Amino acid sequence: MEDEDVPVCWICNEELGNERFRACGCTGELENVHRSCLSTWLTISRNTACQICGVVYNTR
Ligand SMILES: [Zn+2]
Ligand SMILES: [Zn+2]
Repeated sequence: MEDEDVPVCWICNEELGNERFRACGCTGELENVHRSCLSTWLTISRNTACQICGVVYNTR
């Protein structure tokens, strides 16, 4: 039960607790990120997949 604690979106630095958004499978903050600012961020920064592990954001 180590999943406890609330993760924070590495983009806007805000706790999400469990925003269901498969955008990457890293081992740090990236593992948890709001699909709101991430999906839109990569769109503004022009990105389709995490440049840390090579996983696509896959946003709705
Ligand atoms: Zn990643
Ligand atoms: Zn966020």
